[PDB]
Order: sequence, then structure tokens, then C-alpha cells
Amino acid sequence: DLPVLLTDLKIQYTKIFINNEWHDSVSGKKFPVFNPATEEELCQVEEGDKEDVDKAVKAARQAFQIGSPWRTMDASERGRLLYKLADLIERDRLLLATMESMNGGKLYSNAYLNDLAGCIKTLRYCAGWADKIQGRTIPIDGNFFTYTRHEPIGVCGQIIPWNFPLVMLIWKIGPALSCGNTVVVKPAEQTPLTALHVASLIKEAGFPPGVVNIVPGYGPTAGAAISSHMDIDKVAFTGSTEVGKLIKEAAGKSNLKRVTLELGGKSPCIVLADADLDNAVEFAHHGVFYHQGQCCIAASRIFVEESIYDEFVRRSVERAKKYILGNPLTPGVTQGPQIDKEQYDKILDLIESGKKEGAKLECGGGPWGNKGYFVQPTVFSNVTDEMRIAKEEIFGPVQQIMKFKSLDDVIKRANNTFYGLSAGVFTKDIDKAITISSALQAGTVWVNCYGVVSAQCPFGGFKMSGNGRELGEYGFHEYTEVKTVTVKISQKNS
Amino acid sequence: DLPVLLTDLKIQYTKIFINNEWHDSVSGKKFPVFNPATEEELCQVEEGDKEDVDKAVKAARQAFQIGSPWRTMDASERGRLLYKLADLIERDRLLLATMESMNGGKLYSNAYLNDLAGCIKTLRYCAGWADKIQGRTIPIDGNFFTYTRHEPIGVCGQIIPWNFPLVMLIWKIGPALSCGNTVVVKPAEQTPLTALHVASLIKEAGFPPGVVNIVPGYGPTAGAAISSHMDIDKVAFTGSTEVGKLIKEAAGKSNLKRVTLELGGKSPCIVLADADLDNAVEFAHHGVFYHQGQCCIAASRIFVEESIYDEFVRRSVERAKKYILGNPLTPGVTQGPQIDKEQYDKILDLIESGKKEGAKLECGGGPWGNKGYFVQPTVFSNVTDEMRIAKEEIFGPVQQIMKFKSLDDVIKRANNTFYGLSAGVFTKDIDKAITISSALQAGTVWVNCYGVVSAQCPFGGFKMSGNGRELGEYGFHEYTEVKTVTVKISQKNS
Amino acid sequence: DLPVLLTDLKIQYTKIFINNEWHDSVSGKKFPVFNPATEEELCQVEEGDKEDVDKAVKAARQAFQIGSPWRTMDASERGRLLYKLADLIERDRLLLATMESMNGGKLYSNAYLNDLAGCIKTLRYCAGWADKIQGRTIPIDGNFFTYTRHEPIGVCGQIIPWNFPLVMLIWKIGPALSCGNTVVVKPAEQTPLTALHVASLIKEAGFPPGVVNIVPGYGPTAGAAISSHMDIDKVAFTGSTEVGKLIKEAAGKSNLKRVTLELGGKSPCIVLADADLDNAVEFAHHGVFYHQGQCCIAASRIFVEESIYDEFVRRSVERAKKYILGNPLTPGVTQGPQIDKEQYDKILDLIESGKKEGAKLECGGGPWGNKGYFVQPTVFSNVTDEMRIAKEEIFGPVQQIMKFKSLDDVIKRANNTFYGLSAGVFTKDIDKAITISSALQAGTVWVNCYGVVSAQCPFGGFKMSGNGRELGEYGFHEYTEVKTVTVKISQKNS
Amino acid sequence: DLPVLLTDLKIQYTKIFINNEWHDSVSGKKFPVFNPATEEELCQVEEGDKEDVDKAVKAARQAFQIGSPWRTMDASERGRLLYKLADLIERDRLLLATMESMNGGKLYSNAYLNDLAGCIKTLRYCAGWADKIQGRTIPIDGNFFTYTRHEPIGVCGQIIPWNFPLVMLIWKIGPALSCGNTVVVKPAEQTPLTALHVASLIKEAGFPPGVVNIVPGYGPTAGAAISSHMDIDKVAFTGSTEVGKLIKEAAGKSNLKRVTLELGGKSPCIVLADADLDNAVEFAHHGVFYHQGQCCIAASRIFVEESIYDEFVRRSVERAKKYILGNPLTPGVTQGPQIDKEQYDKILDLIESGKKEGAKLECGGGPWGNKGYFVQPTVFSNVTDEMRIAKEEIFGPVQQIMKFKSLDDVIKRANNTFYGLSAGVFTKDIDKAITISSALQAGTVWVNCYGVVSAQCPFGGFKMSGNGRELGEYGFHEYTEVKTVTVKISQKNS
Ligand SMILES: Cc1oc2cc3oc(=O)c(CCC(=O)N4CCCCC4)c(C)c3cc2c1C
Ligand SMILES: Cc1oc2cc3oc(=O)c(CCC(=O)N4CCCCC4)c(C)c3cc2c1C
Ligand SMILES: [Cl-]
Ligand SMILES: [Cl-]
Ligand SMILES: [Cl-]
Ligand SMILES: [Cl-]
Ligand SMILES: [Yb+3]
Ligand SMILES: [Yb+3]
Ligand SMILES: [Yb+3]
Ligand SMILES: [Yb+3]
Repeated sequence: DLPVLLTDLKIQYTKIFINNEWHDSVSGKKFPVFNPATEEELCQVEEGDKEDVDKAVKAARQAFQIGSPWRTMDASERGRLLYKLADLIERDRLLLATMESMNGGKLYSNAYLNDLAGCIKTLRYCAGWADKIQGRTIPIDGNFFTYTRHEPIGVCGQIIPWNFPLVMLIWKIGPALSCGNTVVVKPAEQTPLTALHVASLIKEAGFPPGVVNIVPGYGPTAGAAISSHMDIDKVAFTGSTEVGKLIKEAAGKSNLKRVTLELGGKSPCIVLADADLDNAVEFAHHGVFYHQGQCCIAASRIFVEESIYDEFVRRSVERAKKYILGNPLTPGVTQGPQIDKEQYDKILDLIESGKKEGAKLECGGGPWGNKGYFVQPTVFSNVTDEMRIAKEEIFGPVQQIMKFKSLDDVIKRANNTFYGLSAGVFTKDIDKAITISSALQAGTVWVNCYGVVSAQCPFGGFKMSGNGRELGEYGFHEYTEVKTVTVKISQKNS
Repeated sequence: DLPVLLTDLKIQYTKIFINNEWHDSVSGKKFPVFNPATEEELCQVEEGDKEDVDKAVKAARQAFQIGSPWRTMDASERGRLLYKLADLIERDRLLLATMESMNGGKLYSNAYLNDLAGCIKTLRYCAGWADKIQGRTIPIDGNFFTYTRHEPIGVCGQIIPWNFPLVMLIWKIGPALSCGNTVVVKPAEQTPLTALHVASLIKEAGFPPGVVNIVPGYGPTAGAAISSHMDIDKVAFTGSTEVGKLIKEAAGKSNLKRVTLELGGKSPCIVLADADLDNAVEFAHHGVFYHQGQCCIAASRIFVEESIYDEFVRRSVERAKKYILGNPLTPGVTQGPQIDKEQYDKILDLIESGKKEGAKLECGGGPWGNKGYFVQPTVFSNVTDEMRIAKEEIFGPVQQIMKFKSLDDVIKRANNTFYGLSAGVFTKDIDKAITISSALQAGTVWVNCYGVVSAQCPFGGFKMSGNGRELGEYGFHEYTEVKTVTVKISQKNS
Repeated sequence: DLPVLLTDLKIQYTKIFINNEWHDSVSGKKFPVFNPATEEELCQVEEGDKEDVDKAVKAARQAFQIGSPWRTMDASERGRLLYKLADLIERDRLLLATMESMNGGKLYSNAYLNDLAGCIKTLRYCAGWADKIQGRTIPIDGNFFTYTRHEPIGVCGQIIPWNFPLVMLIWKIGPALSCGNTVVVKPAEQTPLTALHVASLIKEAGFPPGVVNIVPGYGPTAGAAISSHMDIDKVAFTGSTEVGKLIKEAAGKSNLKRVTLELGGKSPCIVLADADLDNAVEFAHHGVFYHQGQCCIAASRIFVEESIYDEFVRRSVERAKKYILGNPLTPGVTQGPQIDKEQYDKILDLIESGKKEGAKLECGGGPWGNKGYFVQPTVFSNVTDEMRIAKEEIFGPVQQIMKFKSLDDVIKRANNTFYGLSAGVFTKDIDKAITISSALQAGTVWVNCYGVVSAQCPFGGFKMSGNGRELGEYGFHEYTEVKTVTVKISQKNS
Repeated sequence: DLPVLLTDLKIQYTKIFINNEWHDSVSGKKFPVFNPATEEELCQVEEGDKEDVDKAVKAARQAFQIGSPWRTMDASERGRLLYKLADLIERDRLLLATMESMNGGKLYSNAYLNDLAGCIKTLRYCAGWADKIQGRTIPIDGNFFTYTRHEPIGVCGQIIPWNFPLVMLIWKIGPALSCGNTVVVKPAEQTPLTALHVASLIKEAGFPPGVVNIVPGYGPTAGAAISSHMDIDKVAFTGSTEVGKLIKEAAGKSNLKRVTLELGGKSPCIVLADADLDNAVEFAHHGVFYHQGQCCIAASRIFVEESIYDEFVRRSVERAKKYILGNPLTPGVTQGPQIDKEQYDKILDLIESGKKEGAKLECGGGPWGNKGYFVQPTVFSNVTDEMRIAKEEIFGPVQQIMKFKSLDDVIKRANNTFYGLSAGVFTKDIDKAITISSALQAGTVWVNCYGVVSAQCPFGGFKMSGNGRELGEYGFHEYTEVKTVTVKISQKNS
């Protein structure tokens, strides 16, 4: 069932969302928003700056004050509001998926069946945690009653990437709100639109004003304002490792706000000679090519044992040669455009090093079409470890395939990167599955699969791929602040 | 390193232990204690009855009173006392292992290297939980502050089996004391001695009087007194499923005391054709023959895929034919006696059905020696499911080996019992390991091993093999009683 | 907002619910169901017996089989089904509240505003736990990978009381289903009707057939069948302590099925001289008189410090003299009838001992009306501890008020009962609040309030008031069965 | 019992500790270490630099490698090593307390009875967690088996302050080692000595080489090397908020290493008119004057309700006038010196603003003695909020006392700081205790006490007083790195 919108899409929500009302930018300036597939302007959106971030934080700060409706309402009712928001997003599933496909260059079937289903499901998961966040009672030494409160932190700045605008909006706001925080959200400059629609739905659902504020605009302007703000308690960011470093620096120099980062990767797969070959090819393929290669977990280094390497490469190239490039919205189309020019350029430049540095180009290797930021799906075999394409996150439809003979050595190669977001292990051997996945320095390790993400699981990076975890029981910790209360008593009893 | 006691062992502690002092039985009666390997009396021990159980409970009840030293001491200090007790048992390791070997018919190497090492390690594990037992603070609906206390339950009656007297004493008292309970312990009539020594060490370590009381004697007398007592809050029992039913009945009819039971099993292994054959033979063998077959987890039904069945049986019989029967204390001896006549008889009677009902007797099948309750190690192949030896817990050195062709069907056969304590799965296939172990109705499932027990793991039965779990984080729950405290407040804030 | 049903109520659902279809009793026999307020027959309902319990268990057993839709569906989808069921009950709130009021003699405002709101809220709470039930990974000694599964137990027999038919149905089925169990439910003989409606809604919501089965009928027939059944894994019961003992006995004698009991109480309040007097009077009053005194937590012994005792009694009597007895359905009416004749009789007989044994009767003390099981609200002062009304659970609108001078002594009196479900402490002193609530042998202790129950809190009894806890995080444990899986590995790494 | 060392103390350990051997600095340079009470050189210690930090990290990195003894040993054995280390520190309690008193200017009774008792107890607490750190098994959507490993992070850089050298060494190394990390420790330049002794005891206890490495030297040299190091996974620091900001900046700019900070405070107490006056005076006094005022939790703003303010100040001044200044080692002496000149100067300069800005000087207000960094205990009343002494952390023996009439307003004043480490609330009113402690933006809130710290409790700051928590169950999270493993399976069952 892939249903579509009967009527053409209208853009309605284009303004800054503060205290559940729509504001013009303080400057009165606006910025254009484009369709990556056509390069055509879709609309203009109010451009947020430091000055508008300041109005947004004051609102969030006020909504967080002791005695406010958001602080005093039952935790179960915070949960209710989140499940209501999920019902509303479900109601507008067609609209939101179309806007996502059109604004983000995302295949409509994926937008409809995966992104929107993931938004709704993650929101419902998070709603369920709200009244299940608990502290402890603790048998402290001495005559004292000690307990802990796992309080909300406060005003959380949240910077959302362009690759999954809806899903990452919900990954951020779901846990933050479930825990009782207020938020100031900065959607990606490329993709502000679906966040602004969701904001209209946060108002409709009845969240108190100031609990969620959305400020579109640029990273170097509105993003830096958030990251350096003296009354924002925490920043959450997903994006490049480079910008990740700036945020952590800015937090340190400003007010020591808490920081969680989900950054890039150069995620490896190790395919043992005993693996289900077809299964490893299929998962490794979709693992690196999903959403035009624009996933932080891109399986961008595939290590295959020598005796099956040739056969793996062949089957891989075959699968890569089956795509149909075009408008995300057209049925049958199986690959959309890259998000924008900056990205488009870096990917072509990286594809060019592949050749110069002397990888074996099996298919693809250039642009496609007359308009839109389309890159041909590309496969390099015989890649080696000092090559740019083997070290640098491409964030493009470009697969690297290498050979290995020694398991000891391939694990060292797999781990020999500053990244560490994810990895895959393909084998039928129980002992190898357990021991290899233990030895990989990666936040998520898939065995005989790839790219399996769900709300029930914590997700995040080792090393420079990130700090902290999102989702699962564990992810919920990073939106709480623990307070210990210790009360003098005449005499304790166990 | 198997060191031994330089001097002959002296029996010192033979009396009822209450309030850290030694008491004669109220009747003044005594009962004999024997060496299973010689049938010779070792000593006389004071015989505990209802009347002595009553003195023991009053002491435990008094030691549990609000404001007592055990109730008011720091949880960390309960932990200290437990780690001290472990240091003391370590000091007397040679003595205790010898007494265990001599009184329980247990091989000295196993007693020294396994039982005593397990006592010490489990005690130290439990000591570490004492100040880490925590309640919660809870975001209740309405204007209320709600917290929970995970209190000790109170006076816990604990009936210890004869097969692992020291280890099961520590399994019971470690968690109970760690949580702040007081205990009345009833060691097995066959094996009171090592418990009485440990009691001398509980006094030495400085536990407050009445926190641990030990009352030797019989099950139908002192056991029934415990199980029916109106001021005992909980009963823990390990033993036969038959007696297990009586305890639960008696608890219901008396004061609805809490009940945890660890009972027998008829635990199955499923060996797939792809398994490491030598490894499965070795683990399945030791799995059923450990401590003269006298383990509740005895791997007493081994299902082997047809194409490796003949080879499995052969290798099995070979291993079973390597034992040396004799005095547990003599070095080189690899199989001791059964614990007593009642047991000895049931095992021979079950071995006799094996033959009549028409299993293939591969080796063993009768008694051994002139004195001592020695049974030849016995192996039956071609066993089928309606046979007594395939349905009834033997608790003797008797292995059953069956064949299967269908995985669906063998799992149904594996699950077709009222027992469910443990199982083993031998295979190299990842999917099968996970899916079979999920489908088995067994409390502990070993994959490519058997009989792996540690303090960090919860342990207990599905179905009529028991109620509740011992050890691990989870086992600690069954020695707490949760109290919710809900306080009216003017206004709550998250 | 107390809205009502525009149209008269029609009874539709009156049959045994198995595999999502309606069955006649195997006997073909039926039993009458009455209105306690009129003594008039409301309808006939199919009478369930052992034979119909057997059909119900086979269905539940089949729905629990490995590979079934209930076993294999995502945990998140079990949660979805539960939130859907809550939406449906919300839709039929008017209908269900009317049926509850009419069948159970329950005040309609309470039924509508409290019982139904509690059903919906508890169901939504439970839905949220479904995909948050987690086992552990454990750092076992040796070279092993060990994890635990917190599996559903299996087929759970659930016996629901008549005092809160809807709320207790949801307390039982919510957690059981959330955890993945299947259930066979036995609603109270007096109050089968609202359960049968909910069953129609379980079918509508799309639970797989056999996941919930409802079998109305009698306790000594269908109840005993459940409690003694050889293929029911667990029994949950709420009711009298007397019947509680029978169930635990029957479980022991049959198949050692797991047992949780929530039984009566004789719950005490301790009111210190420093307490907010009006607040303690109001909470203690509603604490004992709620739902015609028919709560297990009835605050049926109120201990008041001497210097405020006279003033407490006066204010109490005044509040008790304000009721309006009548049909639960009529607006303005503030006290309905007792549930039936058996109950009615025991309450009058207990009121009669109050007089003979020589308490001071302040108001009430006899029946009311010409039809219906109405008892005048009754207040006894100068009650002492050996009086029947001070020892026996009345389960009627009868308040006992006593005096105390010594805090040490009143706590001993408060604790001097075989019951221990709940207690109240009224004081402004921080130290006293904490120390008294610690010293009370009661499962829930309210401070400066009473009768505050919410889904987020575990609830259950100390002593003969019950075994186990319901609701909260902790209550969810008693619907899981823990399985430890231990896998041999070549080498572990931390 | 305050026992002392019979023999004079000898300094033995003065070198850099790497791979359980003693190294000279790579430069060959050394730095002097002083006695704050005499200003006399105690000894010379090897001066660590970037170059020696590099040798220390390579050792820690090697000791962390997959397959090493520290990675492969049982978690229970990591615990054993920690309990052994605690036994050793207990053995050398006299020695270590003397060295602490002499090197750190710390009163010997406090060093012996508090610091050393806290070291031993915290170590034993941490040992107990080692084999109780557990991941989860998770009911992920789809046909997958998902589990998590809570792995050690890796090489942890740990910078220890001078105010509690032993206690903070154990706060850092206890949890880090318990979790399986390796460490590179940088003791304070002022106080390297007791860490070097503990290192000799880490070698004696048998930790594997490279698991703990200690590198003395300066903050701007060895500290910055740690904070900017490209192969250190995490930095933990306790100290000034100013240096705290530099570390977080340096971590961001280098390798995005994880950061936990425990920084200063300007911690407030709120004393209600209903409080136990003597109790609040005593706790607030010791709260600000403990260890010459050199605690991060110094109760450095005491807000007292107007009607008891005069009486509070009087009683306070009286208590402050009872000290005896002198050598920490001399019995009877009740106040030692400040740690050094830099500190001494800042404190006198802050005392000088107190006067100029116009607080009421009640006692003290200048230096003391001819040698040693002694400051007279100082009390300022009538302090207001814009005063330096009311905004700036003094870290000296200087108490500020203010008045308030409005509870709303005093809470705003209490919260009106960038700090937020701790607070105190003194009252007898239950509701106020709960509501005020909820409203305070402080990591630890004491009610009717102050400065109550124990291993069982998490401890750390809100706002610029720190990021993260140390100790308790919760603190253990910040020394783990969570890895999710998701395995494809044919079919899952709940
Ligand atoms: C190859 C191989 O197979 C084996 C099979 C085993 O089978 C067992 O039953 C046991 C005893 C387990 C135990 O500790 N118990 C006391 C606690 C309750 C259960 C019994 C051991 C130690 C065991 C060891 C090995 C080795 C080595
Ligand atoms: C001032 C004041 O006193 C009160 C006293 C009360 O006493 C009760 O017993 C109850 C019923 C609690 C309940 O939900 N039950 C169903 C679940 C099992 C236990 C019974 C309520 C709602 C209650 C409310 C108030 C208010 C308001
Ligand atoms: Cl906590
Ligand atoms: Cl709890
Ligand atoms: Cl578990
Ligand atoms: Cl986790
Ligand atoms: Yb172009
Ligand atoms: Yb004989
Ligand atoms: Yb009548
Ligand atoms: Yb000087």
C-alpha cells in the first residue's frame, strides 16, 4: 500500500514558532528553500538569528519555571500529549511524506513507509517512557533518608540534520519532552519545512506554549547562537564531525552546557567466507546506498574474505546497476538526488580521488541528468586503506569494497579510524559473531544484517562518531539531571 | 594445586545454633550422622524439632525488630560482615572441604576446587549487593511525592539440600543477609556438619546474635515446623518436587508466607548434527554424571540427531568406562558413593526399569563395592519417551541417550515434561542457537556447554522445577518486600 | 462534568468468551445476575464450570505457542493493542460506567469519574511498558556470553473481585498482556457484566484469538478449576484472605503454578497531635467509607492521639451524618448498597458485636430502606484491640476510632494483626513521617493522605494481606519468567 | 581512637608510575613539593610533561587491548583487586593519613578518621559493582535478537584536585577500574605524594601493568597534554570552573573525548524560622569551614529568615571564635593552613572586598602566624547579593550570612548563580522540605544537615558546577560505553 496525496501540496507553515505562535524574524529577513531534484525554489522561510534564538530561549525558560503547567502536569499527561502528537502526524502522513520527499530529495516510498512510520513509532515509544522515568531510594551510610530525582535538565537546544528531517526531529524532541524538558529546535537550513508543520501539530495537540519552539535558519548563525547561549542547559546535534567539534568547543567556552553529538562515520562490514553471500551482498548494498548514501551509518568500507571477494564484487556491481534515477515523487524511481551543491561537489571530488589514487571503478563515477544534484551509483573495488575514499566520509552513493585474508588484521583495519558509529559482521559461526562484534569499536554492531534501527535500541557513536546515546532506555538518561536529596533522620532501619 | 589437611579432621560443632550460642535440643534427643562411603557413624548431632524451631524464630524475630543492630547498621556494614565471612571460610577451606567430602560423599578435588571456591565467590558477590539494593522515586499522578523502600521481608526459613551443603547454604544465606533478613536454617539431615562449622564462623565474624540460627534435624519434623510456622515470613527450599508441593501447601494453610522452591529436573540436551561432537560428548557426560548424578540440573535426556547418534553413543560409553570408584578422599578416585540408602534404592530400581522396559544397556547397571552406596556409572541408549528412566528424575549416575530426526519434534519432546530447570543446545548455527534456546521451556539454557553456574546469573526453574530465581540481580528481589510511601504535597514539579 | 447515557442501557454480552467467539456453557446452564440496590434480576449469564475452563485454557495455551501471532508480534504492537483497547473503553465510558453502577451498586459519579478514568489510565500505562520489558547481559565468570530473557510466563488464571470489577480486570489483564501472556479470566459471580463488554472490545481491537478468554461463573466451581488446573502457569487472585489460602494450597497440590494474591486488610491510621486535623478527618473518613466500605485498604482502625481524640471523633461523626442513601444512578445520592446478602449479613453481625462488646456507637448501627442491601454509615468510638470490629475486616460502612498516648505502643498496636495491606500517618513532623512509615508493616503507607492509588506505583500486601505486587515497574516482574542463556565462547572481553 | 605513627614519616615514592615501574621524567626535570603549614620543601618529585603523558597513554592503551589480561579477566576478579587495594590502604592508614596531613595541610584527625575511612569505604563500594555492570536484552521491532554491552570506554585521563587528594583519587580510579577502564592519573602539583604511595599499593595488589599509571607535574603542562591527547577516550577533572572550561574546549578541539567535570560552587543554605536553630548553626558552620573552607560544596551563602537571623548570627560567630590554629599534626589543633600562596592571596583579596563593599565583619578578617598560609576564620553578616563574597567562590575560611523575609524570593536568590553543586534546607515542615529541595537548582540538596557524602550516592553539579555524576549506581554510567548488537534471526518469540 503506497497511497498518495490526491491534491497538490500547499506550503502553509513558513514562520518562526515561539510560544505556540508564528513570528517574523526580528531582522525581517527571509531565506529561500529549494527542491534538490529540480533546483527550483519551493518557498521563502523566515530567517532566524541570534536575536530570534534569544526570544525562543526566554520562552523555553519561562515554560520550564517551577510551578508552570509543563513542570506541574502529571508525567502521564506529558505522555498523552506525545501520543496525541503521534496520532496527528499519522493523520497528516500523506502530507508530511510528500513535503519530506519534495524538500529533502527523499524517495516517496521510503518517506511514506519508513520515515513517517519511524516518526510515529518513535514518538509512541517515547510517550510510554514519560511516567516511567524514576529515581532511587538509597541505603546511604549513617542516619539519613536519601533519594534521587531524575529531573528534566531544562532548556535543550536541538540541531536537526537534513538527511532525515522528520525522524531526527522526533529522535530529539520525543525523549526531551518525555523527560520534561523544553526545547529550542533548529531544523536544517536545507529542510525546515516538515518541522514547521509538526509545530502546527504541537500547537493542535495542546502542548503548553514555550515547551517547543522551532527556529529555522543557518548553522553559522542560529546554530552558533544556540551552541554558545548562556541560558541553554544542553545542546544536541547530529551532523558532521567537523561542526560537532565546534559545538563542544562553544559549549565549553560559554556556560558548560551539556553536549550530545551524533556525528559521521566510516562504518565497516566484515564478510567472512562462511557467510550467506546473497544476504551479505544485499545488506551491504542497501547499507551504503540508502537515501543516496546520505546516512551517518553508511557501510562505506566492506571487507570481504579473499576466497569470496570476486564473487561478492560481481553480485554487488550487478545490484548497483539496477537503479532508476529521477524525481523522488515519481513511482518506479529508485534513486533521488543528493541534497545540495556543497554535498554534490564533495562527492564528485571524492569519486575523482578514487580514480586518481587508483581504485578499480566497477560502475558509475560521474553526475547524471541536466537538473538536480544526481550522482550515478558508484562502486570501487580493490580499494586500499590510505585512499581518500577509504578514510573520508563521502555521504554519497559510493561503495568501497576491499579484500582481506587475516581476521586479526581486518579487525585492526576496521578499527583503524577516528570514527566508530556502526559496523556489520557476516558469518554463520556463533563464536565469530560474538567475538568480532565485541572487538569492533562501534556503537552499533549488526550481525547478518545492516541498518536495523528501532526506538527500543540505544544508538550512537564510539570515538569521534559521537558522545552519548539516543533512544532506548539508556538514551533517556541524557535528558535527565540527577539530584540527590539527603534528609537527616533520628534513626534509619533497613 | 590440590592441598590437603595435614592433621586428621576433628568434629567440633554438633549443636543447635541460636543467638550465637550452642543449645541442646529441647527434647535432649540426638541423631546419628554417617559417612556414605563407609556406612560408619561420624558423630551424633542435636536433633531439632518444632520446639527448637520456635526458639530459633523468636531469636530471628527479635533480631529483625525495628531499632535492632541488624536493622539499624549501615547496609555497607552488612556487606562487610558477609565479606568477612567469606575470608573466614577461605581460611578454613581445607577443613570445610574435608568435612564436605567425608559427610557428603563428595570427591575432595571437587569439594576443594569447586564447592569451596563457589561458596567464597558467591558470598563475595552477595556482600557487594548489600548497599546497592535500592527502591525508586516515582512520578505518580497528582500532587504527591511517592517513593519505594525495598525492605527485607523478615524471618526467612531456609531448607538446604544434601547434594551441595555448603554451596546451597551460601546461596540461601548470602542474598537473605545481604538484603537485611534474619534466617532460620535447616540443613539436610544427612549433612548438618559443614553448616554448623559455618555458624561458628558467623559468630566469629561478628554478625549480631539471632541474625543466623541453624537447626539441624529431620525434614518431616523440623522442616514441617518451618514450613507451617505462623511467624516465619518466607520459606526457601531446594529438593524434590514432591516435598516442594508439601511446603507450598503448608505455607498456604498456615500464614501465607512467601515461598521460593528450587526442585528437580529432567533436563534435556539437543545435539545437532553440525555440533562439535567431542565438545557435546564431554559436556553432556559431565552434565549427567557430576557429583554421582546428584544434581537437580542432571542432563538426563540427551537427544542426538540420527546421523551422529551412533558415534555420540560410542564416545559417550568410552568416557563412562574411565571412572575409578572409591573413597572421595583418596587421590585419583573419580567417583564417590550415592548419599544414602533411600537414594541408592530408588536409583537401582530405576536402572531395573531401564532393562525391563527395554533400553540398550551400554555399560554399568548394578551396585559396586562391599560397603558404601556405590552405583556403577550407567549408560542406556535407544531410550524412548514413555520409559521411567526418561520421565523420572533418577538423581544417580545414569545417562539416557535418544535419537531424533526432526528438530520441530525433538523440541516438543524436550518440552514434554512437568520439569523445566535447565537444557543444553549443541550447534554451530547462530540462528538455531538463538531460536532453540528461546523455544525451550527451561530456566537456564546452555549453548555449546553445560552446568555453567555462577553468582552473577539468576538460576531457577520453569514449571514444576521451581518458583522464583536465586542469585544474580534478579534473585535478590525475592528477599525484599516493597513498600510504597506516598506523601501529600502542596505542588509537585517534575 | 458528569455526563450520562441518553438512552436506557441494554445488556448485550452474556456469554463465555473463548477464541474471540461467544460460547454457551458446556452444561447449558445459566446463572442470574442482580442489581444490589433493587434485588431485581438484571439478566442471566452462561455459567462456567471446570469443563468451560478447560476449553478456555486450551485456547490460551494454543495462543501462547511458539510461532503464534501473539508470540511473534512486535512488543510495540502488543502495546498498540492495549492503547487501542483503552481508546475503546474511553469510547464506551458512559455505557461501561452505567453497567458498573447498576451491576455493582457503585455510585455513578465515582464509576464515571474514578473507576473508568482509572481503567483507561492504567491500560495506557501498561501499554507503555510492553516494549520496555528487558533482560540483561551479564559478566559471568569464565569464557561465556550470558544473557537473560524476561519471557512471558504463559497461561495466567486471573480471578477478579466484585468491588472494582473494571479496574481489577484492567489491573490483571494490562500487565499480563503487556508482558506477552495469555489469560483465562474469572470475573466475580456478582459482577460478570462489564468484563464481558470489555471482551467484545478486545475482539474489536484485534487481539489474536485466545489471548484473552473470559469465563463467568462461581468461585467454588470455575475458580477452583483455575486454581487447580494442571496447564495454567500462574494464578492471580484478589479477594478474601480465607479464599486466598485455598488458592495457594490448590496451586501447591496441583502443578506448583505461580501465585499472586491481593487479599484483605485491617489497615490502620495513626494521627499525631500535631497533624492537620481537618485533613486527617477528611482522609480517614473517605479512607474507611469509600465504595460503602468495600475496599481492601479500608482505614478500619484510626488511632488518634489523646489530646485531639475527642475533637477528631466529633468532626468524624459530623461528616458521617451527611450521607444520602439511594440508587447509585440518581444524582445527589452519596451512598449505595452493599454488594449482596452474604456481605450484608456479615456487616450487620459485626456491627452487633461492636455494641455487645461495648464500643461507643456514635451514629448508624442498623440497616436502611425496604429493598437493597443498604447499611447505615456507622461510627464506633472507644474501640479497643480485642474487639471483633478491631480485628475482623468488616468490608462495610463502619469506622472504628481509638485513642493512644504512646507512639511506641500505637505502632505495636498498628502492627499487631496478620494483615498488612496499607496504613496512614498524619503529622507535620518530618522525622516522624519517615520513621513511622518505615516501622509500619504495610505495603503502602500514606502520609497526610489516604487511598492514593496510581498505575505508576506498586501495590500489594505485607503478611496475610497478599503475596507480590501489582502495577508500577515492580509489578511487571510477576508476569515474567526469567531464562538465563549461557553460551560458550573462545574468549570474552569486558 | 586517634592512633598515630610511632616512627617519623619517610618519603619513598617520588617517581612517575607507568606499567607498574618507576620512571624518571623524559626531560630529567624535577619539581619541589611543600608543607603548607611550614612553607618548607618536603621533597622533589619527577616532573611529568606531554612526553611522559605519551608514555603513560601508550601503556594504558596497550593494557586495554582486546585479549589483554585486564580485558579478559573475570569482572569478579577486577572487584577482587579493588577490595585488595582497599585492604592495603587500610594497612597503611597511619602512613597515608600522615602524608595527607603533612602534604595537604589537612587536620590529622580528619585525615585519619574521615579521608582515609572514605577512601577505604568508597573503594570497597566500587569493588562490589564490578560484576554487577550489566547491559540489556531488548524486544526490538522485527525478527532480530538485540542486546547491549556496557563496555569500558578505554583510556581515561583523570585530573585530581589538591583539597582531597586520596579521596578524589579513589573517586576517580574506583569506578573507572571497576568498569574495566585503564587510567592515566594526574595528581595535583601541590599534592602528588599520597597518589604515588597508592601506586606502590596498586603494584602490590597485582593489577596488571598499564591499568593504572600516575604522572605527577603541573596542570598547564601534563594536564593540558591529557585534555588534548588524541588517544585518550575520556577526561575526568575536579577543580575550578575556569579550568573546567579549558578542558571541555580542548576535548572538543582534539578528539571529542568524553568529559566529566566536578567544579566549584557557591552553595546556599536556606534556614526557615521553624528550623532546629542549634542544628542549622552547627551544620551551616561546619558546612562552610570544613578543611579550611576548601570544599567545592562550601555552604558559602547562608540565608536565614529575619526573625531568627540575629540569633543565628550570634551563635555562628561564637562557634567560629573557638578554633585553634596550628600544625595539622599537633593534637588539639582545629584549623590548618590554606594549601598555597595563590589560594591564600585570592582569599585575602576577597576578604578585603567584603569590607570595602560593606559587609559587617563579625570576627576574623586577616592572616595568622609567621609561617604557613593561615587565614583567620572569618564571618560576614549583612551580606548582599551583588557583593564579591556573595558571588565568587572563596575556597577559604569565610562565612557569609544574609537575611530573607520571603520564601519565593530567597529561592530565586539561592538559584541566581551560574553554580549549582549543592544546597541545604533547614525546616521542620514536611511540605517545605520537599517543595524547596525540588525547586533548588543544585545537584545535592541536604535537609536538616550538610556535607553528607557517601559512596552510595551520586554526586555532581547542576549548571557550571559540573557535567555528569560520580559514584552511586548512576555515576558508574559515565565510565561505560554502550554497544548495541543486533542479530538477524529467522523468527523471534517474546
Ligand atoms: C566439560 C565440563 O562439563 C561439566 C559439567 C558440569 O556439570 C555440573 O553439573 C557442574 C556443577 C554445577 C554446580 O556448580 N552446581 C552447584 C549449583 C547448583 C547446580 C550444580 C559442573 C561444575 C560441571 C563442570 C563441567 C566441565 C568443566
Ligand atoms: C479526601 C479524600 O479521601 C479519599 C479516600 C479515598 O479512599 C479510597 O479508598 C479510594 C479508592 C482507591 C482506589 O482507587 N481503589 C481501587 C484500587 C484498589 C483500592 C481501591 C479513593 C479514590 C479515595 C479518594 C479520596 C479523597 C479525594
Ligand atoms: Cl540515581
Ligand atoms: Cl519499586
Ligand atoms: Cl535478569
Ligand atoms: Cl542499554
Ligand atoms: Yb548544473
Ligand atoms: Yb549392603
Ligand atoms: Yb429484606
Ligand atoms: Yb609570608
